[PDB]
Amino acid sequence: GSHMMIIVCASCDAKNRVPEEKLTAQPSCGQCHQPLLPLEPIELNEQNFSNYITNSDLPILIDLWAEWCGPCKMMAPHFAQVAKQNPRVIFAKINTEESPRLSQAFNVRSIPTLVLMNKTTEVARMSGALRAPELQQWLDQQL
Ligand SMILES: [Zn+2]
Ligand SMILES: [Zn+2]
Repeated sequence: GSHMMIIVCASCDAKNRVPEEKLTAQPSCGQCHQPLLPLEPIELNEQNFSNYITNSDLPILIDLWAEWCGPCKMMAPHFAQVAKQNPRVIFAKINTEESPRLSQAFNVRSIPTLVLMNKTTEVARMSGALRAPELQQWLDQQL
């Protein structure tokens, strides 16, 4: 076998079977041709979340945020920078106002809250803004 890894497309929901050795090449979805591994934060919402989290093989670090949240805006560039540094981790964002049932299901209090998921299980979480080096260190400690 080709060490197939299930990479979900957040845009059309397709469960792409991607050879492990091809992940570094950042391929596009076989159905809709959107990027599968942009090394940028992807948008999850109530209409793509369950399919994405349930079927993904790679860990997913989720930033629960809102547009009016100052600490979220402080964190956003650091979250995007760390996303570029971890090609085998999906970085995702959930807007708590757009997706209130997801925010409630994650038991969010203050934002930003980051939740690390792996194969449907919550591995770890943290809250509050962090700079990129500290965020990378936290991620490495959990994985
Ligand atoms: Zn392998
Ligand atoms: Zn697609």
